Amino acid sequence: SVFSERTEESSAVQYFQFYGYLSQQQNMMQDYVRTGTYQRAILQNHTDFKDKIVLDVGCGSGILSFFAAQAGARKIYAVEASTMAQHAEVLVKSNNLTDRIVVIPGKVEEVSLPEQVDIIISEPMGYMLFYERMLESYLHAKKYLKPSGNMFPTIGDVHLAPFTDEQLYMEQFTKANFWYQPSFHGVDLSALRGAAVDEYFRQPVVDTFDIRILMAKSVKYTVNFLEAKEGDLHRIEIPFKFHMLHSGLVHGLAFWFDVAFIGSIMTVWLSTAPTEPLTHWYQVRCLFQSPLFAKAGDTLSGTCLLIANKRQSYDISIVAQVDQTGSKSSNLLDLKNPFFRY
Amino acid sequence: SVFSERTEESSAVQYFQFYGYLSQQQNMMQDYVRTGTYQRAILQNHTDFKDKIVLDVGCGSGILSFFAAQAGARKIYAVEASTMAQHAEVLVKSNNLTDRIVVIPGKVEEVSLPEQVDIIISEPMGYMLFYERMLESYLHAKKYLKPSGNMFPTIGDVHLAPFTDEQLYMEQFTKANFWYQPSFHGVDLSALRGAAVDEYFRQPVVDTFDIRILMAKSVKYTVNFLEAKEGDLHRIEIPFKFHMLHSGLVHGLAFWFDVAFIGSIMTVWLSTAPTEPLTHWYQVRCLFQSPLFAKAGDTLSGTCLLIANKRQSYDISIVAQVDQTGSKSSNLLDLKNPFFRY
Ligand SMILES: Nc1ncnc2c1ncn2[C@@H]1O[C@H](CN(CCCNc2ccccn2)CC[C@H](N)C(=O)O)[C@@H](O)[C@H]1O
Ligand SMILES: Nc1ncnc2c1ncn2[C@@H]1O[C@H](CN(CCCNc2ccccn2)CC[C@H](N)C(=O)O)[C@@H](O)[C@H]1O
Repeated sequence: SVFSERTEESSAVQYFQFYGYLSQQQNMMQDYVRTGTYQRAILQNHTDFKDKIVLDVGCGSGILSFFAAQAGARKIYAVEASTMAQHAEVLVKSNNLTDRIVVIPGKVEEVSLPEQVDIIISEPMGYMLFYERMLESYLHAKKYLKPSGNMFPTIGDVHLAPFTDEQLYMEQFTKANFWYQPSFHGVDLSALRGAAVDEYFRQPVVDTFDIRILMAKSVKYTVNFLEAKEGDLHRIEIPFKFHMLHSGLVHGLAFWFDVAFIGSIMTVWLSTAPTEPLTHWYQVRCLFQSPLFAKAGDTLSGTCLLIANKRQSYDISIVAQVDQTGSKSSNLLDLKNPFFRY
Repeated sequence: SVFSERTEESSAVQYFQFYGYLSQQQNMMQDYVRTGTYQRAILQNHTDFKDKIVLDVGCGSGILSFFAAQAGARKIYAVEASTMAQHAEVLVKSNNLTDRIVVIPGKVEEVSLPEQVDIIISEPMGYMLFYERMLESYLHAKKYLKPSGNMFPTIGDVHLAPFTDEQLYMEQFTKANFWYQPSFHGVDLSALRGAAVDEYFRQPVVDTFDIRILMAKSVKYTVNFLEAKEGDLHRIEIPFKFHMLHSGLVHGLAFWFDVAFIGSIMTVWLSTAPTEPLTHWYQVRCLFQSPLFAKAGDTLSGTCLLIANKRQSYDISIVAQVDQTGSKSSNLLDLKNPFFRY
């Protein structure tokens, strides 16, 4: 299938094994901003669900399907590839909703549905939106969408902005410099120091931060889920040109995302911005191994390029330059191996 | 090979991927008890290495091979299956030891060595000794050992002892009781509460603890690596009969291990006991689903059975009984999915 072809089997088994556990579901369910905002988006847009046919892509425990049922959906196909499908089935029965919610075990790229749907609902967003490549599965599912069907969420905005955080920078640097030791119990480790540095700086940093570290207004990159195709997400090129508001060392770029549920009654936003209450997505920072000095009024331009790999992730290339001085930094990150700093 | 036959490929890819990272090596290297004890065992037993041929099974960064070289080894075959092999090669060159340390990329069950060796060195120990099944690879390597060759470690002692920890016990129910909610955003979750409880009780708990929780002297199970065969580790039956030193509720069994390097000059012990300074192995606790009351002077008997599986791990079965009252408990645990509580 389209899933097995883009996904090395060892990565797929690990991914679905992880989402099979109830403890993991509990952790996600306890994000009240996430769960409450989804419920509000669906219930306040009840006319988008009332007597409709719906597809829930990667339903997990089933909660979004339950919200669709509360909003009056006639039928909800709830697709789930992990063993969480069986637990969702238990909930559908114990909540007396077997007349409305039909769990379909398997990958959305592989199952067969009996009819086309009015609306697709999902939570495909990983860290910095793209982590884990579930957006592709969400877009793949549009093969089941009727003409003029809706998607919830409808659009995603990724935000990026340059930051200064000496302290985060020194922490990661200090760890790599363990390998600058000429006599670790008599052994010279220093030949591996560059490799060690590269490995640490390749890890995106998942945690939150004060907005005062941000040195320019964010640049926004939008994915319209109604219009994008799966293959659009294999290579994502995000140009940027920042007008620097503060002078200092730029240690990297910070990322967050918002999604909008554009319903008939209203648009509901779910934001993971650092100006908003914390979610289990936190925010993500990509460090530069060599920081860039810039003054307020300078332009910091470059490109953030995400290249999908078969480990169900992306290799991230970031090249940035201070236009006024020609100072450049170029950096590679492995979105599969984040540093969970919180 | 013997490795591929006992190990599902998806488990093997995940395992060697994990040991490929320098940060993981750094973590192990920074365990001073571990690294210092290995160095001391090798250097203080220099006559076991001086002008000898050695095999380092799973050499990682190469550190033990460097210690063998410091002790005078004539030649060291350093076998490693992860991409850490390439970093080891870099260190061998930068430490000017290419004439004495030969790095061999691959699994010890699959590579070919040109000659038999005087002594095998390794660090095959996982949590509770047996986690990750590397002891089998270590024993497999005795096909390369000369008659009367030595093994470093030599022997391993697994210790088990009953513990009381009411807060650890209750923590499982507190977490599972998230599911005991009749209207989580309108949804009755309660039907999943037993499944949640079951899931948490299958996870062995990796962390340390105060020795005051221990209710009896440990029972010891010894593997003599000079004498054991690979197949001895496929099914490990550990009977126990504890003479209780304290009255109270027994919530489960705690596990730790020691290994001894029995050299010609001296025996050096590496202990992960909770009476010793903490190592990166911590200790491990397996809960009983139902606690058992016992008085000081009673006997708590039963069996701990470890059954090797193709996920490169063990299913752990524990049955226990207070002889004087006939009160019995069991559990089944999955050593592949430990709870890292530290
Ligand atoms: N192709 C596929 N076919 C069928 N099923 C798929 C496919 N792909 C993934 N699945 C399942 O979709 C579920 C994913 N969840 C993950 C939630 C968002 N992800 C995050 C969030 C934060 C950080 C990182 N990641 C969606 C939310 C759902 N409403 C729920 O309640 O979980 C998991 O159970 C997955 O197994
Ligand atoms: N069949 C095999 N063929 C060839 N190579 C194998 C095989 N199997 C495993 N390897 C390698 O052995 C290395 C593992 N050891 C670390 C083991 C510790 N494990 C723990 C520790 C704590 C908790 C849990 N687990 C490195 C020690 C080395 N002396 C050094 O100091 O770096 C890793 O590089 C593995 O890839």
